[PDB]
Amino acid sequence: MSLSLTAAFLAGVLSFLSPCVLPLVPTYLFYLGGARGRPLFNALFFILGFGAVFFLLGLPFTLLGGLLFEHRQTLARVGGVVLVLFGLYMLGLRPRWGVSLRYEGETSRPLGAFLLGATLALGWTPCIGPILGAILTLTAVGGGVGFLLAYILGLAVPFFVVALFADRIKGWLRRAGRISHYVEVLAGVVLVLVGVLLFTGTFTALNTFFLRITPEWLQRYLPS
Repeated sequence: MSLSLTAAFLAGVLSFLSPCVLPLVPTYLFYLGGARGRPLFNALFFILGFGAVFFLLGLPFTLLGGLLFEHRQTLARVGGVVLVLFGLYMLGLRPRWGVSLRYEGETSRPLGAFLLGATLALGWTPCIGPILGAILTLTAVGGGVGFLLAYILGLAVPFFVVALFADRIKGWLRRAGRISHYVEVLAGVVLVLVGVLLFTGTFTALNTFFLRITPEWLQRYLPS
């Protein structure tokens, strides 16, 4: 009689409107790498990959709850370093000011796709850290196998809808013009701004600013 999918559904929508996630960002880079052009296979692959990691890493989370009694805030610092490094590369600047010519590459297109995948796996979002950490305390006293599946399925729904709608939008992307290039760098700038404001902001008004992005029309739609 209880539907855990409801929570996962609302959570999925929150992640979509969350400036710390924004699936449209990685997708814009994935499509920028060319890849193959198969959203169904790309989604299924990401779903399986993410699910496998969430399960394999979810297992030790039972014993990892005992480590929470100590302190591992130093793990949040690593995320900031990665964000800074990514921001520097996003600026289009190279660390080695001595690039030669007549280099090799060939299949450099799938490299951006594979790298972006590993990026989302290694690049942990500190904004979702406390939120995920709160789930460990719940899985330590019980668990939530169906909950994990509901979370993945919840994100699968919008992904499938977007994948199908992207078919008609694909013809528009090439018809638009140079406008698609404006939003390309725009999202990147905001991403770096939020990332740097979170690292240097820490526990401040920045944590409360996340409530300014959350639509009040969704909060007023709660029966409880």
